[PDB]
Amino acid sequence: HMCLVCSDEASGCHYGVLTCGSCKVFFKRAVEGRQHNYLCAGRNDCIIDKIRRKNCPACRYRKCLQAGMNLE
Amino acid sequence: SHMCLVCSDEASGCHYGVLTCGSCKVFFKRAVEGRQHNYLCAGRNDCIIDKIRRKNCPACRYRKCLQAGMNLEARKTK
DNA sequence: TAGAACACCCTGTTCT
DNA sequence: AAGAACAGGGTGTTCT
Ligand SMILES: [Zn+2]
Ligand SMILES: [Zn+2]
Ligand SMILES: [Zn+2]
Ligand SMILES: [Zn+2]
Repeated sequence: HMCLVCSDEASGCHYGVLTCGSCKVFFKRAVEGRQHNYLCAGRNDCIIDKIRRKNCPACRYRKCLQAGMNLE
Repeated sequence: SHMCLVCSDEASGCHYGVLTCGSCKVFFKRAVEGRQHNYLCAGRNDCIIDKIRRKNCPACRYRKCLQAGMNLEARKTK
């Protein structure tokens, strides 16, 4: 019942991982564009939780990958 | 000189009392009008706020606006 | 479940 | 200088 990426409430397995809906669509958008232009403003370790996941796409997106998320 | 004191992009004038670029000018007005907006840093409250990163952390960008002295009444303060 | 799309929000520029 | 508002993007939900 918990997103592996942002620890929000998960809506099932998306792209191989238990994630919420916001993290599902975020991951899709990133891998298809787009992630090449992401740059963390901290230290590549931002907190990704429900309230702060919007802040750093670079860390969000790295969390996605590390959690296993994958297209096929 | 000619650089924004909040983000270091090219400053365009002295806005709300401080040399800043246009994007920080309207960021700051939008932050202090209405609110609470609210902004939280996902880092350690010391994010790098520059042209390429200032969108990532409105919390640190707003703190840098305040720390530089921005204030609405800077005009009517003569 | 994967993807479309809408509504809403944030940003930075123009303002004929 | 200050402020409105347009255009462009991002987010997250609903819908299919
Ligand atoms: Zn999530
Ligand atoms: Zn980060
Ligand atoms: Zn600036
Ligand atoms: Zn920050």
